Amino acid sequence: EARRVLVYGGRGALGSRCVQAFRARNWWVASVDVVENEEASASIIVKMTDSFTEQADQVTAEVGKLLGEEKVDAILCVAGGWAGGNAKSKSLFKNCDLMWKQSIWTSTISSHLATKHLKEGGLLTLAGAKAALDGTPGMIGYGMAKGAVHQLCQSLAGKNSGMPPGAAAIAVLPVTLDTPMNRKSMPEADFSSWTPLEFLVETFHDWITGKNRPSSGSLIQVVTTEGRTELTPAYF
Amino acid sequence: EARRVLVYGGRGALGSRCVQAFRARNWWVASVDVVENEEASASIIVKMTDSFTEQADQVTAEVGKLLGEEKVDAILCVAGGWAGGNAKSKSLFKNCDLMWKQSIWTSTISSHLATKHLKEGGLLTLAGAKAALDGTPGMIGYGMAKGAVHQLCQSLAGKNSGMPPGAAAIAVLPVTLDTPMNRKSMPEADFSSWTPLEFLVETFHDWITGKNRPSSGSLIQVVTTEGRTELTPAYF
Ligand SMILES: NC(=O)c1ccc[n+]([C@@H]2O[C@H](COP(=O)([O-])OP(=O)(O)OC[C@H]3O[C@@H](n4cnc5c(N)ncnc54)[C@H](O)[C@@H]3O)[C@@H](O)[C@H]2O)c1
Ligand SMILES: NC(=O)c1ccc[n+]([C@@H]2O[C@H](COP(=O)([O-])OP(=O)(O)OC[C@H]3O[C@@H](n4cnc5c(N)ncnc54)[C@H](O)[C@@H]3O)[C@@H](O)[C@H]2O)c1
Repeated sequence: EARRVLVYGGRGALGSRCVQAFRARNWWVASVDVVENEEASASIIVKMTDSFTEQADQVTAEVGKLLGEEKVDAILCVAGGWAGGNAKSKSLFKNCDLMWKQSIWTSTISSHLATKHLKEGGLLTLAGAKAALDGTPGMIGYGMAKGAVHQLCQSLAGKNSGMPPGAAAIAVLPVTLDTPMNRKSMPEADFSSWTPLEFLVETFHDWITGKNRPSSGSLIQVVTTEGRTELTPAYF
Repeated sequence: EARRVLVYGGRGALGSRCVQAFRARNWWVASVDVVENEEASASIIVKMTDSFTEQADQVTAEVGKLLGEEKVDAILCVAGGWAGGNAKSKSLFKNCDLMWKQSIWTSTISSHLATKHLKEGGLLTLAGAKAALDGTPGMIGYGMAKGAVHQLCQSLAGKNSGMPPGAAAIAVLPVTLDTPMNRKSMPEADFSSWTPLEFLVETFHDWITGKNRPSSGSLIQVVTTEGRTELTPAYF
């Protein structure tokens, strides 16, 4: 069963496709991002601040007054983006900071809103990266950000983490998504190895409506070889 | 060979024992912390800021003008501390923020100063936690902070990460250290399972002076059962 989904990163490439797709099925969808999703049922704009508790408390408070005593079926934390760099690079502190606001702050706020507003049996999805299961020398801030999302996935499947009875926390782990910005960025890239966003919107639909939902704490790899996308469990 | 060690967290429980101990051997020791270590050969005070690039750039710049074209034998990032909490807790955003400034920001700055100022063959130590190799439900910010240090350890052992030829990046992974603050905190705890700080100061001495140094990217567990401390490799 579904009807109430919260998308954290509602105005990103993947996030707006999810907001379009569940709104198409007439579901109540709220968007959480730094810009309004006028297409969502409700947007929450995240405050641009260097303080994490300020950003955190403003979203937790905005979401609490929007939902009151109403639980949602899913929270999809699709928030993220990318930046490279090895430890010697001059863009290292800039890029690390982007990566952590984008992946660590959003995943952490999403995990607190799920213990408060997820339904029993509800779903929470986190965004990982397959590359971060091994070291990432040329993506230090990215690899670190994403490894912390994988370890957090495990904590939330642990006993007494805050999570509702029956609720699952799954970490999705792509390699590269198909996005217009990626296509003009890696113009010689073999787009056939890029995952369509639509496949993940279908996967998210199924996991929400009970069909083939992974176990809590699962790390799912999303790999597309020659236009076909497989799903492969990974262990922390 | 040793003579120049940089201790990041020079004024913490472990860090000041390291600064005392190598200064005892007449080594040049610099301290990096939020308070001066008048006992160190040189202290750098870290700026209290919510901006990471500001804190980062002020330490990188202070250390660069203190060393000029001089490399150091080791960088010991012992910076850290602890706070608990599951995802539903009201102290969650407070504690996550502490954990990330303390473990993620310091480990990340230390990894950039090592690519710039570590000698070929030099050592870099990072502080992990054994608990963060599995999920940590009642220590969400801690487990995440420490998992990112373990993944960063792996990236730095990867090819072309910035790290000097022959240099190693090892992640030390305790359970509980023996500290006066821990003893009055867990007064019924069996202190016999707590690692003496002195054992790690001896271990750090050996790894710096070539004796039994682990391979780069290694995760070492530090476990003390009944006053005896063993060292056990772990794999990411
Ligand atoms: N090639 C890839 O796109 C690729 C590769 C590996 C992993 N993934 C991961 O999949 C996820 C989605 O991919 P995507 O292409 O849609 O990324 P995206 O950049 O297109 O969408 C991310 C959206 O989330 C928002 N998000 C970032 N900070 C936020 C904040 N502080 N508050 C609220 N929302 C915030 C951003 O503003 C952005 O609109 C990301 O986590 C990404 O890291 C993608
Ligand atoms: N029970 C334990 O003490 C225990 C358990 C598990 C892991 N470890 C880990 O071992 C390491 C050392 O243990 P400890 O007892 O000496 O911790 P500690 O608190 O006694 O010492 C940490 C010092 O590093 C500093 N550090 C934190 N933020 C800093 C910053 N922004 N700039 C510069 N330095 C900063 C702190 O000010 C503090 O003085 C820590 O990383 C800790 O997480 C310890």
